[PDB]
Amino acid sequence: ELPKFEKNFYVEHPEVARLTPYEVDELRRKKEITVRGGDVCPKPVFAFHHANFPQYVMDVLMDQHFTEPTPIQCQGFPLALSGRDMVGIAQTGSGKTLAYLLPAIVHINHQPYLERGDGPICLVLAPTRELAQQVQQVADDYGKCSRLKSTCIYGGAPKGPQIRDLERGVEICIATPGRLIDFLESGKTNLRRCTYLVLDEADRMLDMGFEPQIRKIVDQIRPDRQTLMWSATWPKEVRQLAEDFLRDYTQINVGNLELSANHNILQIVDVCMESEKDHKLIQLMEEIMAEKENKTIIFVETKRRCDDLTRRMRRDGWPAMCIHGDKSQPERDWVLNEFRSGKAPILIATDVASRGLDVEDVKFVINYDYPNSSEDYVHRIGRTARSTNKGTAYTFFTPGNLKQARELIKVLEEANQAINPKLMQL
RNA sequence: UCAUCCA
Ligand SMILES: Nc1ncnc2c1ncn2[C@@H]1O[C@H](COP(=O)(O)OP(=O)(O)O)[C@@H](O)[C@H]1O
Ligand code: BEF
Ligand SMILES: [Mg+2]
Repeated sequence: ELPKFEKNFYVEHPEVARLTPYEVDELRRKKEITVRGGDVCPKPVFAFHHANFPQYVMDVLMDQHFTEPTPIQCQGFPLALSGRDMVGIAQTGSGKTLAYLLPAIVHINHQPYLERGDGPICLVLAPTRELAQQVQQVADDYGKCSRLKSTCIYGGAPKGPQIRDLERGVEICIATPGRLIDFLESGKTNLRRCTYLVLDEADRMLDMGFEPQIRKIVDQIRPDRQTLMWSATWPKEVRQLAEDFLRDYTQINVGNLELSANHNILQIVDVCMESEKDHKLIQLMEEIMAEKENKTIIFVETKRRCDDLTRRMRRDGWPAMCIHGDKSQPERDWVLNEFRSGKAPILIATDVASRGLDVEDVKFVINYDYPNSSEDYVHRIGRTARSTNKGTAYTFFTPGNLKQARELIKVLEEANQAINPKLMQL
């Protein structure tokens, strides 16, 4: 007794249709694409015009001076445009956002118009407020010359304007889970029209803190929806759990199937004692801040250490500001915007800034504290070397971090990085 | 630990 709908909007372009099985295999080999699943996977595309996006989307793309789709776009576009459930795993900074947003636009464009009272057609869930806001900004860039309406549903901002967006009608909603659950409970929106569901940073969204919130939301979406999950990491602990939210899905990987970092990052690991970190940070910042572009993110383990380090650095004269979950949302957005503009070129952060954020010209990531997992390491260092850029990561590793040493060495080896002998000694 | 509704 539910309304019928379509989700397959894909026809192979003739240039893709006429690829031989050998040419398709060589395309996947050269782009390091692996596909797994029960149904035959569509061939990868290799040019944007193979996707038959609307002309206004092509104009924004051709603006960006992208010369070709990234590997995850090459395989993700035709899978998503074909209406398939999918998990897309690809390196940080490799274009996963447009891999799900552009097929969302195509999906929306083929659905019946929104009538007053209708909820969103596309829902994208993200683990942090700033990431949700960033994704909405990308969506609006590509739907600017269309009649597509978006909103960002997230905590720490006034409800009024969000409620008015939902009441007027939005085709795409980007949300963090808490505020969305709030609005769903009180009937400020509903998911009766949601047929395209994206979990960005999906392995984070399926962790112990988020999974009950995600389950509460996704339980309200029709099971014949299309579900698309994306991340740079896919640890064993979330894999069978993810299948609770997927039907007849295909998994795409780019690069190594094990945990791996973006190979455009120069990864440096300094094995030292906890007491040596502050002196070594000052030495490092003295070298970094004498360079032309010096935009740097410094990651620490706790909100308290974030505050303490920022206070100490600002007193020593460094133009540093911090972002963490105990700051007000206006202060969080203000600090991130000053970092984006370069007015505050040093950002000190908890893991609130470890995933998804795409900031122009970050040249250095410093792990002042090694993170809680090697997956977090891969996301943190991926704040640099995004798109066709390189960058550097510098990590302080203490004997207290020993239990993480083996997994860190494997990541370094997979990325062809030089291994500090003091690290291998551990 | 860190995120994630405080109206
Ligand atoms: N085909 C492409 N070629 C080059 N750069 C791209 C392409 N697609 C997207 N980008 C850029 O790459 C950067 C990282 O994209 P993002 O979607 O944030 O990465 P991910 O989600 O994979 O970590 C963004 O600035 C985006 O504009
Ligand atoms: F993996 Be991208 F950094 F969101
Ligand atoms: Mg992303």
